[PDB]
Amino acid sequence: GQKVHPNGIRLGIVKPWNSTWFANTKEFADNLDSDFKVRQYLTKELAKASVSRIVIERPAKSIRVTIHTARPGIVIGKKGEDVEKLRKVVADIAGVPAQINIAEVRKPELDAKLVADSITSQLERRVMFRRAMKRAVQNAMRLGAKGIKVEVSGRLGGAEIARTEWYREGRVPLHTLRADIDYNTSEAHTTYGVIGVKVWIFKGEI
Amino acid sequence: NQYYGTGRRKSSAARVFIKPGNGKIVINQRSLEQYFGRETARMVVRQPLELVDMVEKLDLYITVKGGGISGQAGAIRHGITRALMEYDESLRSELRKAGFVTRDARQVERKKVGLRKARRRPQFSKR
Amino acid sequence: QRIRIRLKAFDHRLIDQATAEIVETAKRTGAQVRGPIPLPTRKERFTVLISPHVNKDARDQYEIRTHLRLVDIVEPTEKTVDALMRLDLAAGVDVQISL
Amino acid sequence: PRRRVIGQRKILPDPKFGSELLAKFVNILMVDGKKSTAESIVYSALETLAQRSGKSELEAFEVALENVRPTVEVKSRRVGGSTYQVPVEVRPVRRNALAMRWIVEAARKRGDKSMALRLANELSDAAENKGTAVKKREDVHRMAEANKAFA
Amino acid sequence: AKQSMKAREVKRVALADKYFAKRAELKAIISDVNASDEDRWNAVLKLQTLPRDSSPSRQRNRCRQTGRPHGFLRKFGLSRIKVREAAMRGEIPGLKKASW
Amino acid sequence: RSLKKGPFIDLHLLKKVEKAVESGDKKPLRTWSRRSTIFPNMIGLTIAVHNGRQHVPVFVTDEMVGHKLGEFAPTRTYR
Amino acid sequence: ARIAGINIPDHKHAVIALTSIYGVGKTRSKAILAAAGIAEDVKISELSEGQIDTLRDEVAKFVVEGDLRREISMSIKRLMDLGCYRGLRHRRGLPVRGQRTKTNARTRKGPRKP
RNA sequence: CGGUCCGGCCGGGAACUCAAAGGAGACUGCCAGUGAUAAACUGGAGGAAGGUGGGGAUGACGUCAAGUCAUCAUGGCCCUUACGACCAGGGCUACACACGUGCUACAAUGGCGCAUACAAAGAGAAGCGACCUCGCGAGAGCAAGCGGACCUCAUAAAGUGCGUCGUAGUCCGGAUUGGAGUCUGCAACUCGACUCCAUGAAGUCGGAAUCGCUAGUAAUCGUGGAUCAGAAUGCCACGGUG
Ligand SMILES: [Mg+2]
Ligand SMILES: [Mg+2]
Ligand SMILES: [Mg+2]
Ligand SMILES: [Mg+2]
Ligand SMILES: [Mg+2]
Ligand SMILES: [Mg+2]
Ligand SMILES: [Mg+2]
Ligand SMILES: [Mg+2]
Ligand SMILES: [Mg+2]
Repeated sequence: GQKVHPNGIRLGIVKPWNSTWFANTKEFADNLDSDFKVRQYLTKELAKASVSRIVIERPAKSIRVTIHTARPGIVIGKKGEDVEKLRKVVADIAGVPAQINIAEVRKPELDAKLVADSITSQLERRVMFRRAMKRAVQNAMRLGAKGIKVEVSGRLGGAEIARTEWYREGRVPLHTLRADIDYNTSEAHTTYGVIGVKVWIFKGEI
Repeated sequence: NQYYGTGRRKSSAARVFIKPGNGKIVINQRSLEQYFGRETARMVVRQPLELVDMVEKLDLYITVKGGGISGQAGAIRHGITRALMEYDESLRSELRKAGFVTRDARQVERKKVGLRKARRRPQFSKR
Repeated sequence: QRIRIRLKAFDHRLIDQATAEIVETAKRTGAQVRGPIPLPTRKERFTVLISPHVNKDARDQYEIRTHLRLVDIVEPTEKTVDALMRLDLAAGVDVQISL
Repeated sequence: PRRRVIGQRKILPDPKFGSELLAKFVNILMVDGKKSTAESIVYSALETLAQRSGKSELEAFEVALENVRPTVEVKSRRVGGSTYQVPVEVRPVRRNALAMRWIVEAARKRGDKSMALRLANELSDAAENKGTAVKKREDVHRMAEANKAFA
Repeated sequence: AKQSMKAREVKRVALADKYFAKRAELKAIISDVNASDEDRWNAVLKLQTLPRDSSPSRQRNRCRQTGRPHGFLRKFGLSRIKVREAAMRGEIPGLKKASW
Repeated sequence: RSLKKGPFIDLHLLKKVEKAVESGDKKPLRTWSRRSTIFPNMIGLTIAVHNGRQHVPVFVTDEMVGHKLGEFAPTRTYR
Repeated sequence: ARIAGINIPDHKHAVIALTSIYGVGKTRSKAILAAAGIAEDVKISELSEGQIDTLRDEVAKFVVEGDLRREISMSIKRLMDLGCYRGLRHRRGLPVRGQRTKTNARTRKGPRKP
């Protein structure tokens, strides 16, 4: 059947928001489009920079973007070389002054978005989907994941009839709200269509 | 010192104060007869003063907010009984038997998506 | 006279933790502190259709809880005013100063 | 009622005479969840019935109820494609519940000026056993004695 | 929606603040004052000569990313589909699946 | 139907009614303005009112004053 | 009883008895009895000929019965000769005010036929 | 309690109603019967709550090449001085009909007139808009408070008390149409809502057949909201009686 978003259902239980700011009905829409526009710029620019998560908070009349990345060195640059050029245009998009924070993603093979983006970038290089899935699973399980599940949908390997294939190793309790389930998506834009990647990583309870 | 007992049923909330002497009933600065236009709603507040004897033994200053006629009346019934145990505590046995100590947890069920009411489902058509 | 602080936040375990900071900072620097007064939460409910096309009964129901806190400080001591003004509070909490 | 073996809800007695059987009767008459206007029709019909029959408001109801009260009824059962009517002895609780239901339904089908008048004249017809309500017990009787072989 | 349909809305906004915000509002309140000019105003006639797209009522509320004219919510400025997509990623603050 | 505070008329059509009075009656007045209220200064003229495809010519009468020009130009073909 | 337009009002209450005339509803009947100085909850019995003619003179002010029927009919025919949308629908026996014709329009069309 | 313009309204009181953060509590735990001494069920005690206490959220592997290339994204195909683009007017609202979902009815458990008791949950600055005044009215003019447990939308209606109608196509029922208007909007002819006056269709309880609902449910009675310049009998939500 149809499943509930594992990140969405756990918001407030064991999962945090990607937008912490407060606003009234007046500027809630204006801030939400500004949030979309700032994420859009940074995902496009820091595509090779391995960006996993983007957190936006608005202290008074300012913007505080916290870029979660597996490669902070390429994001920061030569003694703030790349942070300064990003902050300069984030302040232009948002209107209010900008402050960018860089959070280091230690074990990226345990991050749903980075695992999904790795499978997506691999499928576009013409790698075998089964090899890409098995490697994603093995890498996660050997690094301490209590359980993992990776799903790839549509025209697999260039095939005419679309299939939905998945690998699962360990425990993946999607019904336990207490459970830490990191869920994310990624789309592989191949020469023969769009292949959707879905990754579930169980890290433990509480 | 005044003997107090809180009583509630549905969205109604009633506060009951007990002081000995006479058989007076004042609800929101009004009389028992002036507030309730139904005698069935008048008899339910008289119910705790049947098993536990009172004709002119004790007075009651009562105030109720929210709900409706039977809601407010039912809430006061629960309050008198709670103020009655506050005064003795040996009256618990008689009040349990009549079922006045129990808070009636029956609230109106929410309207659900896809349904015309709380449970009423829209008319089905095969073809 | 009296300084009225009105706190607004979508998260509850963030509003009363930022409120505790305001109450403590004021009562430590010697002021008369009324509250934390818990004012009613405005539950903005939203019902969106979960299917891109057709399927009218299938829906998603969400809410935005807007928690309210009222802190009234009676003594406007220079030791209290300056202590509260240079306080680092949570970025997701709105502070309304009423003179 | 396939697996779950439920009991029966014990309703509060009558606010006037303290009768549980009358509390069942007011609810049977009651429409659109209007209990206030429901007991108002039942008390006005009882006031006009006992006055025009020789008092005893509880007993005048009982005389009219004893004539409509059925002893046996048919139960629809399909065994081999064919639908057989099996005669079954009704329980004392349902005995009164069917008796009261036919009194209300026959008074509703009457052409009098008010429901307090329609009910009183139906309870008067039932006390002397010559109405639409006693005939519903009569048709239920002729149906039971006919299929007496499949008992 | 279409790029042309999105562009048509930018024009309807730019013309809404140019005229019917500081000029056409002045001649509409004038076409309501009973005390002054009951026949010789021409304000109803000069309102016509102003562009059509300048009226604020002629503007349609569309999903700020896709351009969807249906299923809109002013609170988020997005359509019900893109509201759900951002709500599940936690991109909408304080918004979570409610039950009561 | 509308507020008594001035009946409505299009300026491009109102100027066409003015030009037709002083210069004398011409051929049917080709106009798309169906929303305009008929004034007494129109009685006798031939206004070609659009229906969606062709311009329906309607001879203006005294009883036609107050009504809209689009009432005398059927929009939907039904046979 | 006999008032204005030949009709013979029943021996019911004054306000309901006056609604029998074509051109006088609930409001006109309440205003006619208020102007003539007569009660609304009084029957035709006790209402002498001196109280009847004062109501006849009162009701004579507004167009009623046959005089009103031709006035309604004249405005219907006016729209028809004009050639307007409003008139073309009184001529075709279909809803004039704008109501849907795809379904439910049986009051103006009349009962259906296969 | 002190003071009364008899209004929590003002000093005050933190008792209580309530508001909202944390915490306790219910587990067949106890007792008895049934049952393979088991599981479990039944009944009872205590308890605000008893056997997943009430309601929701939560929808396994998969099934129907089921729905959506018109939310968006997209392999391929097709148009590219046109299948693109701008504009006015029209159409999506047509009407011999048929089916599905609803609203309102057919009435005295009801219609009408006056008097009157009791809610819950929401919305609000390009906004909700009081009080006052004008109009029979929809509204209009003037103009406080309120970004809101403070102010406003907003009088809850069923119900109750009295009076009337008295089984009548009616003081039921409101369709349809005529006349005059109100507001929003550049603009209400096609094709808006609402008001005032008049009109007063069908319908007196629905064939074959068929649907919902097991308790604060059905039935009924009002209230709010999203979209929205304006446009709800739909939808989403709320309590009253029951
Ligand atoms: Mg596009
Ligand atoms: Mg619009
Ligand atoms: Mg009449
Ligand atoms: Mg709690
Ligand atoms: Mg579960
Ligand atoms: Mg198909
Ligand atoms: Mg299809
Ligand atoms: Mg009527
Ligand atoms: Mg069930």
